Amino acid sequence: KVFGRCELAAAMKRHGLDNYRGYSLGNWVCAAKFESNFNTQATNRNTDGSTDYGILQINSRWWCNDGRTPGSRNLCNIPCSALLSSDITASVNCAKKIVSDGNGMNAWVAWRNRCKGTDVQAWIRGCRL
Ligand SMILES: [Cl-]
Ligand SMILES: [Cl-]
Ligand SMILES: [Cl-]
Ligand SMILES: [Cl-]
Ligand SMILES: [Cl-]
Ligand SMILES: [Cl-]
Ligand SMILES: [Cl-]
Ligand SMILES: [Cl-]
Ligand code: NA
Repeated sequence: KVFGRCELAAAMKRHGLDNYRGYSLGNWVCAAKFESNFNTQATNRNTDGSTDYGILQINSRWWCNDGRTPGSRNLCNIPCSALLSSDITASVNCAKKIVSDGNGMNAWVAWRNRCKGTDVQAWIRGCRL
């Protein structure tokens, strides 16, 4: 599923991501925009052979099991395929664990390079929330 901007803002908020670990809703929408372009089915291979899955491009190196990432963990206790669902529950639950791991949203390199410090509220501008 390819979410609209406000549609995703609403789903993230409904699933309790808004201000989770002190990160306003705009941060999470901005991250999803640059990680996946709001596409739940997005997958991208890393140079190290791990893969990033879903709206927030959760990495198989630590967080989910895809069966082809030697040496990795599955700290979210899910198949990476669960992270591609039209329903964002698995992605949100797993993102809450990631953002709690110590480095906040810096875990998402695209968030650090493209969202951090910017006017992230623009991402939820005009949304009925
Ligand atoms: Cl957009
Ligand atoms: Cl915001
Ligand atoms: Cl694996
Ligand atoms: Cl393969
Ligand atoms: Cl594990
Ligand atoms: Cl699995
Ligand atoms: Cl959803
Ligand atoms: Cl933080
Ligand atoms: Na893994």
